Amino acid sequence: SRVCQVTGKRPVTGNNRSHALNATKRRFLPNLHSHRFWVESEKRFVTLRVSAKGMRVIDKKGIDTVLAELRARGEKY
Amino acid sequence: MKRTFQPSVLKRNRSHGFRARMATKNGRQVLARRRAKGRARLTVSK
Amino acid sequence: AVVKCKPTSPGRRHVVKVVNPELHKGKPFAPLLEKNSKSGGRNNNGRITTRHIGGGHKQAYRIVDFKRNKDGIPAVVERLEYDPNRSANIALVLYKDGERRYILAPKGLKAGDQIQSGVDAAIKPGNTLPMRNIPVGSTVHNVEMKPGKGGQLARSAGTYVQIVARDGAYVTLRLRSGEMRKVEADCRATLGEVGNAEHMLRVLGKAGAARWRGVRPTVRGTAMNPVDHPHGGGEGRNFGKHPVTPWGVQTKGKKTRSNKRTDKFIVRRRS
Amino acid sequence: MQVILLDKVANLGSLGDQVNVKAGYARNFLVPQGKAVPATKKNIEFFEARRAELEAKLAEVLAAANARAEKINALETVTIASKAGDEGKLFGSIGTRDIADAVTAAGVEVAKSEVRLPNGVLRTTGEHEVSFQVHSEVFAKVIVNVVAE
RNA sequence: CUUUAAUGUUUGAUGUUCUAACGUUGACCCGUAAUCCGGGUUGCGGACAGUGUCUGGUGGGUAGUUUGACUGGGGCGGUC
RNA sequence: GUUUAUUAAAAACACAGCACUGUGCAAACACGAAAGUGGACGUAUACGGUGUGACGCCUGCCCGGUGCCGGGAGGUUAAU
RNA sequence: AGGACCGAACCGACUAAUGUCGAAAAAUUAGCGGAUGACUUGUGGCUGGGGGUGAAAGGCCAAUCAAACCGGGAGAUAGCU
Repeated sequence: SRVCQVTGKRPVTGNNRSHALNATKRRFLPNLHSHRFWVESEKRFVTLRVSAKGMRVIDKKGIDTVLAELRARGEKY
Repeated sequence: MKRTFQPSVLKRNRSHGFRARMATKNGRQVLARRRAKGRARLTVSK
Repeated sequence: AVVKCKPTSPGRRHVVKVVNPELHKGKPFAPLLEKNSKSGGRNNNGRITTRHIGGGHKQAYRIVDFKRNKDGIPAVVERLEYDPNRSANIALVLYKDGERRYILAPKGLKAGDQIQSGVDAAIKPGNTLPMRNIPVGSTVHNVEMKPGKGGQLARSAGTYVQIVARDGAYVTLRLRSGEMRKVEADCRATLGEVGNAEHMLRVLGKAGAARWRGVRPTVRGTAMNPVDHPHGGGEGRNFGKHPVTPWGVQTKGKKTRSNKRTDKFIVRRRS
Repeated sequence: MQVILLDKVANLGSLGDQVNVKAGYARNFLVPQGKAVPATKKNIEFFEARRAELEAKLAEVLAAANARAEKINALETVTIASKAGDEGKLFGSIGTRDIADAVTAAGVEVAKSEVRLPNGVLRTTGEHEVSFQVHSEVFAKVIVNVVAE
């Protein structure tokens, strides 16, 4: 699914309002992308479907720390 | 005058049989509803 | 050869037949055959995705070697055969090592002809060489998009491409549509023109001829009701609308190419 | 992004200077290749402690070894015999596979990625010049004379 | 201030080149008696394409609706 | 030849042929939130759409308006 | 050889009469068209409701179709009888 593997962002439904305030159901999608991150601890590349915000989160923290949290979450990466 | 109903045991079982209902969740709900109503015949049994 | 049959009955008056006396009168080579189940225009969802497809004669699939990777092995053309899956006839070729294969038959082939692949090959028609070794201005067919892909251009009967220029590692080809495309010099191509150039002279004659070829009748949009087609409706053949596809897209002169990825390889468009 | 640099970056390399860089540049090039390490209020103390000069010599010896290696073959000449065609049209284009293998067998033991070809893929038959880069600041020139067979 | 010019600053448009993001329905190897998929090597494109958020244009392809009353039946015309 | 099963079998629909138009192959297009599938294990002598409707003579003038294709002098013009 | 000819089985339904609380919720009798093909048929699959399929009639989709059937919102609303 369109779920970020780091921040957990998932599509959220909402409305779009016209000038006449007409409301139609829409859906907001996270800015997901497939990226390969190099991990020195295991010395290989890991592919994660992460959002742009998640990629910023990975940069701010360590890739090792994020992987540990993912492992604790219980979902394989 | 050919009529709408042309019996065929194989087609009847493979279409409305017990295993056909259990394949999908909608069929499982059909069985669940008919168990609740207490119907003697859950499905078309050969 | 083109033969006009006598009008002994309606349905034969306008039939023009193409007869090839050298075509093999017998069963094909079984080891290179495969079943070809028809689809009727339906996809995995079971819905009609392409219209006017269905029925027709059963036809098996011949594994035609487009890659032509047997480098350095001389081969001899055993015979020419009719391929129901293609407009062009195929040729069964036996290599010196005892292997048989199917290839598209250019105009010049005949039984017993010698063909060779690889860079160390002659210039006679039927030989496949990388386009770098092919002299500029020559006519080739079965050109490859990418090295090892197999060959996708000039595959129909009586088709070919022109090599016009060679800059650096890329080559410019003029396709039968009048479009100039830039291709890698490593791609292979087959010298000569695809055979059966008279395949376009047939007329099929009657309605049944197109019917057992796999084509179903086409219904005009005007003949339909408004709910079915953007055209249609009204009494007495009223149109009053711009021509459009059944799904609303404007046909009759609207460009639909939207790739932005292969445009770098296009030098000129159709005119 | 504020990062500390280890290797000599040709543009802004100064051995661990807090210099901003694009996130993509560090994420995709520097960090994976070991040319830098993300430092955010935690590794700055560590860099100035054990990375300050301890690895400076370790980094330098790699350049010294590279300089030694590229002078292993004083001849700096490569000769390969190929069955070229009649009056040009060499049999097939050759890049780095054959030349590197021949050099490795008899000459300088170098990796595949080291060899760079500035004059194409050696299409024409004759004398050609090949630029070898064993280091960012170390460039070597080798003359290759392919001879038709 | 009007009139001009060396080095350094913010720079943004354009152009060329590169590879390390990204794409690969190119080839080859392995998981594997596998035209799926994944990993590896290499080739070709390459910061383009593509995707997310915002925004202009187009949009009966689709949807929800409106389209007045008087009236010597109604409509037309006239009137309010 | 096909059609309103059950008041219309026809001049209606289809048809071979003809023309216009789109599509270079990860094709156009279609079904799918997507993956994917059909087109096609085909690739321009091919495929899709549209109109006309065997064959013979042919098919005139008009680009104002609305579409479609190309242009860029100048004006107006969103997010930011 | 033939979407060739005449004509049974088979498929279809142009005309007339009978039948309309019929033998039959479209039939019977006498004629009628195709009948080696774009034919017909058995068995089994696939396409699902704003969708399918349609040599295109708004035809067909279980005797029901300008939006099937069943249950639910639902005791919808009804300035009308």
